[PDB]
Amino acid sequence: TYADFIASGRTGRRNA
Amino acid sequence: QESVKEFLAKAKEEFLKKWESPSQNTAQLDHFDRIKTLGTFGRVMLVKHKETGNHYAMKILDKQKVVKLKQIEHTLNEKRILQAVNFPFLVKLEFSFKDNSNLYMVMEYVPGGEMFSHLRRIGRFSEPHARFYAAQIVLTFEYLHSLDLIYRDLKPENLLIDQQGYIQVTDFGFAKRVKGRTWTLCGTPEYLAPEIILSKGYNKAVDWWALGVLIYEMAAGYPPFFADQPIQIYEKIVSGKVRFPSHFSSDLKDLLRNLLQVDLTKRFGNLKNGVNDIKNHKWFATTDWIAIYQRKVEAPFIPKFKGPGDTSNFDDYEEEEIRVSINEKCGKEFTEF
Ligand SMILES: c1ccc2cnccc2c1
Repeated sequence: TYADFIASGRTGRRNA
Repeated sequence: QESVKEFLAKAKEEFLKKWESPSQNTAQLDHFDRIKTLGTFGRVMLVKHKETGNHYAMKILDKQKVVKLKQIEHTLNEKRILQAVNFPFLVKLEFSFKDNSNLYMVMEYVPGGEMFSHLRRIGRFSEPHARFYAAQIVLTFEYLHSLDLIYRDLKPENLLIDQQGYIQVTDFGFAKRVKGRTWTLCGTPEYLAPEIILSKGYNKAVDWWALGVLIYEMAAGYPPFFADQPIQIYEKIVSGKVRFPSHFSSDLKDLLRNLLQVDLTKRFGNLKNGVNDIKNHKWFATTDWIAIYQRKVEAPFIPKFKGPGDTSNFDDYEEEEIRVSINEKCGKEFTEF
């Protein structure tokens, strides 16, 4: 789960 | 009940007074020295008031880009709300003004950085620490919703950590006064409620959904719905399926199932008992709501910074001019700013 989150790439600041 | 009722009634009285007669044009750009870009329709710059020496975060919005991105009403919303609210966990707007090119909102500078950076640095917060932050958002939403305000952009990026380790919510760009439903597609993909994705008329239940996402992300280190691309995220959000890491307490999972209810008519915060279904949940049993409001609770951490002008907890951005045209732009559209 947490590793899959890291794998998504979307760990940086998220724009609207 | 009466303690809270009378608090909220007075809070609404004071909000409505400022709301009816907004303040306007209360500084100008050359009252400030530019220090550093803190974040990037516009950007936020650390500035220093030349007479008082106080530091502020100045949000700068390009009028022409606001028009093109269909954000006129949203920017007017943001400024009118910021100048009218008053609550311990809301960033304080000190000045606002406009010039030929830009709109300016000048807020107290919170040097501790965004919760987002701290959360990514530590990985995940313990449940007590998540609960400390969550409790502030619950009280803040109780306040905002009682004013008929919806927030619509909860996420760790918008939660600044102040000198005492408490939250200040910033960015009211999507906040709006709503007594019924509203229809605009706005927010951040991971935090969008199903009914927003599905283009329905929606209401303040979307803020309680987002709290569910926030608490999950704080306690897990990752949000409940993620994917490579937003379109894949949206399918997960509307699916009605969420899985919890095994380290979550049973109480946390139960609260989150009720906040992350895809059916807005069954979602905690939107039932007959409103916010009290959340405040009375077992996960908040140890929470002293008044002590939180009074900021009498020891925080999980005090951010490290050297002084009120320290930018260490913010990242580095390309430093661009504040261009101001010799000709007024979009004067009619922003007459009321
Ligand atoms: C964005 C980024 C940093 C900030 C710091 N203090 C207040 C408001 C802010 C908005």
